[PDB]
Amino acid sequence: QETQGQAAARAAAADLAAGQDDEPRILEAPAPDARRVYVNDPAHFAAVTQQFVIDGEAGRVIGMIDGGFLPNPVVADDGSFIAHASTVFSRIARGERTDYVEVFDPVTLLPTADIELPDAPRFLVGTYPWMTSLTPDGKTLLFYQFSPAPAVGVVDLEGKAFKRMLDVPDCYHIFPTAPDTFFMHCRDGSLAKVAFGTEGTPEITHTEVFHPEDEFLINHPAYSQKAGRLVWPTYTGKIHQIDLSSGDAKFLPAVEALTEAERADGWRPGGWQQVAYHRALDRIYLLVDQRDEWRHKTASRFVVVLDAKTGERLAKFEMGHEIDSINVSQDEKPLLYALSTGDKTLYIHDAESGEELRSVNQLGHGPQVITTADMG
Amino acid sequence: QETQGQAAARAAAADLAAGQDDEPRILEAPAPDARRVYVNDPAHFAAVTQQFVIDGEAGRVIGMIDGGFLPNPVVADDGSFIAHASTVFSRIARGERTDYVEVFDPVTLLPTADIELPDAPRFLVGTYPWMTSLTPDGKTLLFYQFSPAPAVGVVDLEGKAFKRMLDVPDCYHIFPTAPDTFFMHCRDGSLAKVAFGTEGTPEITHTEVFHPEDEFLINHPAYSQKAGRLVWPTYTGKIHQIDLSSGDAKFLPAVEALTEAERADGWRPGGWQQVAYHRALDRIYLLVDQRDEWRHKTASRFVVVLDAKTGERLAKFEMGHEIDSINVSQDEKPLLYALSTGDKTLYIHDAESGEELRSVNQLGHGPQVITTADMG
Amino acid sequence: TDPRAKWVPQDNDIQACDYWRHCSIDGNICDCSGGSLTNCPPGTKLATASWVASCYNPTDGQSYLIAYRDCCGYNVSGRCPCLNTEGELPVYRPEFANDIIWCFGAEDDAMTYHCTISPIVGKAS
Amino acid sequence: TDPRAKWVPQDNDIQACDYWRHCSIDGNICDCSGGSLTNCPPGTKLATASWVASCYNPTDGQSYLIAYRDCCGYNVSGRCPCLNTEGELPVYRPEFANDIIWCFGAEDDAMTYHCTISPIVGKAS
Amino acid sequence: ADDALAALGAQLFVDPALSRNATQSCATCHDPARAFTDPREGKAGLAVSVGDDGQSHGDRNTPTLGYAALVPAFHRDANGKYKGGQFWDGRADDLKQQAGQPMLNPVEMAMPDRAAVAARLRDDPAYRTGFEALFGKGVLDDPERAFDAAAEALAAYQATGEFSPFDSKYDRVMRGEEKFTPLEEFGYTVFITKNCRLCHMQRKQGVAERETFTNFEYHNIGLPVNETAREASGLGADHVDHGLLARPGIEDPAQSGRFKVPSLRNVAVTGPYMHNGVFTDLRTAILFYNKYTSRRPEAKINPETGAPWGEPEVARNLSLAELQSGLMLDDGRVDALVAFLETLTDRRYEPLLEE
Amino acid sequence: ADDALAALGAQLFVDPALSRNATQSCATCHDPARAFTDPREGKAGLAVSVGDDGQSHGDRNTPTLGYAALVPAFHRDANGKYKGGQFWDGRADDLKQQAGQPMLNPVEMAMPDRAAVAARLRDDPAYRTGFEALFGKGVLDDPERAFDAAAEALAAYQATGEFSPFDSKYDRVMRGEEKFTPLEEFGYTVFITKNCRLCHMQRKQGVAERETFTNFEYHNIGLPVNETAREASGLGADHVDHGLLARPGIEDPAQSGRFKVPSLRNVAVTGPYMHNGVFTDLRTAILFYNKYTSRRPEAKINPETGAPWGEPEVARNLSLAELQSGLMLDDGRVDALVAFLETLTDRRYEPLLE
Ligand code: HEC
Ligand code: HEC
Ligand code: HEC
Ligand code: HEC
Ligand SMILES: [Ca+2]
Ligand SMILES: [Ca+2]
Ligand code: NA
Ligand code: NA
Ligand code: NA
Ligand code: NA
Repeated sequence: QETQGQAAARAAAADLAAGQDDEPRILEAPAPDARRVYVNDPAHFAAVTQQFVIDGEAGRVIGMIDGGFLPNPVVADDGSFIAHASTVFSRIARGERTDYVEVFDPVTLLPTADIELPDAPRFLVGTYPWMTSLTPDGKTLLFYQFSPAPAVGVVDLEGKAFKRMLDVPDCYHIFPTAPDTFFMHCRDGSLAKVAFGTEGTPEITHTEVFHPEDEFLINHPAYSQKAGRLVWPTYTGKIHQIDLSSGDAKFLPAVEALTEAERADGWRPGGWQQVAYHRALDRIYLLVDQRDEWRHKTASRFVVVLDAKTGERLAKFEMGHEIDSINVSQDEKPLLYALSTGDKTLYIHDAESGEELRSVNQLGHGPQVITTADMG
Repeated sequence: QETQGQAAARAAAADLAAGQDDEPRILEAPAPDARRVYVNDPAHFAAVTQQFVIDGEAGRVIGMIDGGFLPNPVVADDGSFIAHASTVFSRIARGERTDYVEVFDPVTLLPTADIELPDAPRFLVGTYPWMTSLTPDGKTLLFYQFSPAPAVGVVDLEGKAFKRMLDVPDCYHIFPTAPDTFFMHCRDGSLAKVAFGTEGTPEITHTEVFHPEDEFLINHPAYSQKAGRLVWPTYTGKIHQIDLSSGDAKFLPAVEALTEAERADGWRPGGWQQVAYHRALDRIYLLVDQRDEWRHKTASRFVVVLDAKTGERLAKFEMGHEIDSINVSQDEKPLLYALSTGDKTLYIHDAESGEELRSVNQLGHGPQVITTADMG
Repeated sequence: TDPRAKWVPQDNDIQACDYWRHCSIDGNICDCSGGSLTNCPPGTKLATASWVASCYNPTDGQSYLIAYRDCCGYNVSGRCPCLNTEGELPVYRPEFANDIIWCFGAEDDAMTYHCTISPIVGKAS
Repeated sequence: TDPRAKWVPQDNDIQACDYWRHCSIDGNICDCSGGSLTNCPPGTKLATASWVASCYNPTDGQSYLIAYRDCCGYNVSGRCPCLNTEGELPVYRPEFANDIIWCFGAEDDAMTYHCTISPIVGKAS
Repeated sequence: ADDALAALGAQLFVDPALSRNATQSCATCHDPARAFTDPREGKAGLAVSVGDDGQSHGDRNTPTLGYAALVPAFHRDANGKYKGGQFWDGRADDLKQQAGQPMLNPVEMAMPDRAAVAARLRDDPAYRTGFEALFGKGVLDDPERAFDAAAEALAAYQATGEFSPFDSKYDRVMRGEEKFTPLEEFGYTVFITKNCRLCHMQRKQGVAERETFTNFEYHNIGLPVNETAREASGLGADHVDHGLLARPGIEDPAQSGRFKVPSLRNVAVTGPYMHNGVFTDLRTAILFYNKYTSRRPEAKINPETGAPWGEPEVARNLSLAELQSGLMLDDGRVDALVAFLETLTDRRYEPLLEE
Repeated sequence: ADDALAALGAQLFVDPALSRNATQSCATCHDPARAFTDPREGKAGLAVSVGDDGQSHGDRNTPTLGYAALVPAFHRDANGKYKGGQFWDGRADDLKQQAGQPMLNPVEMAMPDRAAVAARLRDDPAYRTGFEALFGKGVLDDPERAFDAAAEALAAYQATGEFSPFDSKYDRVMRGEEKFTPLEEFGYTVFITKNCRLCHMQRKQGVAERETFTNFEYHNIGLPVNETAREASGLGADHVDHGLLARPGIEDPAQSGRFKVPSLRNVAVTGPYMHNGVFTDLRTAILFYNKYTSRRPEAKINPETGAPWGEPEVARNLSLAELQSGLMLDDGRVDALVAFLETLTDRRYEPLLE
């Protein structure tokens, strides 16, 4: 209840009283831990953007990373590094385009790699976490390409070198399940498993179709790589879950995030990152509110929490803010993070009682994307 | 009464009703005229910034130009081109620095020149319009350097090449008076006249010291190249007028913008571009409010207008908003432009009676600098 | 104004987020940075790629197909920002998907997003 | 919070713009982007140039020289922005001028402005 | 008279007496049963038609007359684009100007001159009756008058509903009488979102009253020579079909290799495709477009030959702005485009669609 | 008691008996009338001192003893920066360990051994009394105890208020007793804003109680050899002065060429400057730092010679991060710096200033 700034004013004043000298210098961020959280600000399509590194336990900005045009952040689950795929131009937003990947040390935040991507191959789109992804060993970054056609670009972070583009079918998003394998979601309603070497036609296998042409699967599914759990809401709060843990798709029973009464009274999911998944609790969190069927990208004020196994509602939190994106820490007694684009604030909640504990404001221009590491 | 966006829906409905086809295309901005106004947004030191081109008669954005870090804009008085000196970095705000000048066609807004400035020689500072200046023939751009010392870069727009740096003494700002001559203001409180040929040292001559070591001259004097009038306010609203029209500095009678009683009740100028000068009317506009002596950069709610020769006050406007910058168009019945950094909105007033006619909002993050061309 | 209410088109102001042809716009209206309803601002580059929505025109009771187009090569305008999603489908139905930067085809390989125009291309409900 | 009122320094919160040491800060407070009062955030470069101001400390009634220093090589942080100008002079008195991006001496030639730290280096006198 | 004129033209249209050896009428090459195209096989397959002498082949594919009456007369618009006209190179101003040309063209109907055409018209009492009723007495005795009158009647005939009935599934779907199948609907959605619409739609924007799927402009899409057709025409291995630049009066070398954008109505049934009939299958004509967008090696290969498409006949003034869209058509989209183009088939030709 | 010890060192300090030929005392080279430096002209002018033999010149400029008592004992700090000790290369831990070394140095006072020092000490009845009162009976009969006691006396004398009086104009101004002139305050402003404060201030932040205008650190600022001082020293044209590295037990090649940041107190009256006295004028010392910042031809040239400064004696470990500040000192600021530095002169040496 003593704030950050207040405690800090008390300590500087004590040092001044004591004749305490110290050397002005560049701080190191605290060690990455389960309660660090990163918030990416695509800034409503601005040519340059920011990420904030936050200690969610303190509610304190501990660092920042600059990026260019709609970069894709990724965070190694073990905390050893962070990276992004970014795009810059020789004259702000015009002239020659350079796409690249940087890797950063998670405490000094310095770039430890800057890997040029040839032929400007990134997909420029409102930020979707699973359009750029790390493999589980942290060795490879996979990024999606839409033009001329769907493709996936393979970047070696270990050897700090772009490898190749892989041709894919009419499919979207990249869920890595192994050093050489990832899943995508296809137009025809199946998933495609993509297995890749250094060379050859990658082996591409479709799963069974798992949804009709008129159920709409949202751009922001939750994927837990350590659980292999892909949690995929539709526009109605119907939740698809696919178990990728065997390395093949197993389709789990669908659950309904909302009741039939709530659906009849206009409750639907909506926002940007609408869904979160806590691996250790096996719980799903969904951003929902009463809304017309085509206001699916608007903020929502409520989170439903349900047991992933049974679909049983565990809670419904009234968030008390216009929340676009949520995510949770992966530790015991997780934090529930609730990011307001309109407010440029990350609100930090006890994921158990839903109570707001603290918040971090002034996060850029239109912050949209929350990332945590799953370290346990 | 009918807004632009209303008139436009009606014209579009009528086109639809009539079956009128029209090719989607890149619009040309209307011809530059006296009522065109440019608003530069340094964006509170963001690495990338924007300049808005506005038809101040319609209160319409007619185009935009992008710029890098703290760019310096210039606008040819005859309306034949615009330019800026700007700065980019290879990875947003980090990596190799490139300083450069672009010249732009002022109806297509296309870059007509991109002239690299060797060894990153630009002064990076909160935007001061006369830190970068066109010679009157429009063939030469001169920009200030601070590090390692005061110096002035000569840029040939016609050859489209950087020429050389000139050594100057301890002086600031650049007020060009001729193809090969500019004045600057020195630490000792003199003006220095700088004359350069192709070769050698420039020929540098100082005037008398014209202000005491403790009367402080603002960073944003108004200079009118066509009248050779340098209007230089001090922190108290005292106003120095230097006549450069002979090739040489005649010092005009100094004049006071606020009354004795007004500087007792704490009336002071404050803002960014605190002062504007209308050339054919020979008339000075000053942003002022009641403020502490060290709140000299804060917005003001009031504009006083005085005669450059007599210094009699002609008007005092209650602006109705927090104004940081002012400027005027240079035609008859001039518009008085009032830029609020805080509202990001240019308010466009009748310079005559002071009433707000119309405004142009959403002008970036922290717009600060108004530029107009003196065409008649 | 209630972000969650059903969208209500009007045909009286193109600078407004509820203008009928912006029913699936994402970004900024070009009219507000010196384009017009169907033309790009000076110095930007008109994409040839398009996204479509079926938008109800409350002037004539008809729904029209709006093939949106981006004006590219400039940082985002920041004026008249709007996001509507009438009929908007997820990315894997890209013809109706509007988070994508549809700058393909733009002169000079321009790919940064500046603003979007809303020309009609035909009728159909 | 009246912007044209004389500045009222406090010694109880370093993140607020009325903090006593910030009397001539121009930009952003590094404590809000992962620095601290007298340290730079990770990834930035500390300049060796500085600005000085004499700043009044309401706690002991004493005046300290603050030699501000910029943390450079990052885009402006956008958090806790503050502009105060106590004793701040025009650019031709650059030792007291605060629109200048005082990033000289920063490692790697870093010249972009991210934020400013507020260390004491003496008593005014 | 509006009826009777069309009615006269209907008679002329099917009358092989307007050809030298009387073997050939308009209907011979423009056969009503095949959407007014030539079903006949020549030394180049269906790519080019054989004239009245039974041996001369032309150098362009015979186009449909369906919806040809919606084409504006030839003009240069304000943006300096040429538009409208008849023939693939626009060298005729309009239908009337075009109609007398097959008649005197030694590679087509081959009449020696107007006088000889008048003589044939005079030999038929029905023509003396029908021409004199519309054009006055002795019209057939004046070779200039008679030849102009036949062209006019033929043009009026091509402007009737029989030629442009607007009863395709597309039209029925646009009138709300039925719905597209999901594949057709996707196809229509691709057509309008991808670059096809930049050239194959009447208007840049707004709604066309009578859409015929062409903007009537001239574009070089970079098609190679049709070697077997070019051999049949005997124009020479060094010949260049300059498209619009061949129109007398056009001198601008920027017009070299541009041809009029064809209406896609009935496209499913008027193969082979393009101005030289170079592509046999509709899918192939769609796939040519991927040579400009796709980076896959298969995109630079004509699936009908397994060889590269070829160097363009005119490797300059290509419509690269439109063609290099940055987005290739994957197979599912080409499938949708084929289904949609098939909806453009007139009701009477639906049964042709099966094969 | 602490008082008598210092009175004992006051005696020894001006006693030529502690030199071999009895021609010199500490005060001969550390002249009290010259802020404890050497007024005497030699083969290299004032750059280096002549010892007791009347011939041998040193290779380093004799520094002031004023304020040396504020220097902490030599240590490596937690950042791995060496700080303090005595001599330009910190090879003495502190004043006590320094005091015996001139006595036994053949190019200085030239006593053969501790024994001969002790013999000289016993020859004086005033020392038998003074020393025996402080360290006990027989102290002078034991040459190890005698020498070490003389060292202690000297060190205690140097730690008196007389050596560090903090009565310069700058001390007065900090006490609010007087104001700087505009030039002096500008100079102070220039000194704290520009790179000087990075090395020539005790602390990095907060307020120093007894500022002596050094952080006690070791820096190679890339000075050239003093050609005539080097020839006079007889150390050979081959010789390289490795600064800190020459301290025994310093092994790290990174300290080569590094010297103890001198206190700037009395700078104005203690020319010539730098470890080797290469520059006669204080302005030249200030101007030398412009070699790393100005682009002007004039910056590359030593004004006292008209020829380039010359290459660094040790052209590695330069403190570039600090020295390459991006900003040069125009003539005006060099003027002000000079004026501010002149305010660092002790009261008693103000008349020297003319
Ligand atoms: C031997 C076959 C043949 C005969 C008989 C023939 N045509 Fe054609 N038709 C063509 C070919 C080939 C073209 C394309 C020629 C070109 O563009 O140079 C053509 C094109 C036309 C066009 C232009 C259509 C377009 O889209 O540009 C019209 C109109 C036309 N024919 C009508 C007629 C009429 C009326 C007659 C009878 C007087 C006729 N044709 C006789 C082969 C023939
Ligand atoms: C830049 C202009 C342009 C674009 C884009 C374009 N076309 Fe064409 N199209 C042409 C022209 C011109 C021709 C005639 C070319 C020739 O014969 O010389 C043509 C011919 C065709 C034909 C042959 C019709 C016939 O009667 O022989 C088909 C089928 C066709 N286009 C479909 C498409 C589809 C589907 C697309 C989108 C993938 C498309 N076009 C894009 C201009 C264009
Ligand atoms: C012959 C001239 C000469 C005499 C006599 C001499 N000194 Fe020195 N003094 C020097 C020189 C030269 C240096 C620097 C030598 C070096 O750095 O290696 C020096 C350095 C010092 C220092 C270190 C000061 C600093 O800031 O590093 C102290 C303390 C000192 N002398 C005290 C004494 C005492 C006590 C005596 C009498 C025992 C004495 N000196 C006799 C010339 C002399
Ligand atoms: C990198 C640390 C550093 C910086 C920055 C620095 N100095 Fe020094 N200064 C030294 C060292 C070390 C010496 C002694 C060097 C030597 O003799 O080898 C020295 C010596 C001096 C001397 C000679 C003192 C004497 O007793 O011989 C003067 C005068 C001086 N500096 C003034 C300045 C001024 C004024 C500035 C700012 C323009 C400055 N210095 C910047 C470290 C520094
Ligand atoms: Ca055909
Ligand atoms: Ca000296
Ligand atoms: Na062929
Ligand atoms: Na021609
Ligand atoms: Na010498
Ligand atoms: Na050593």
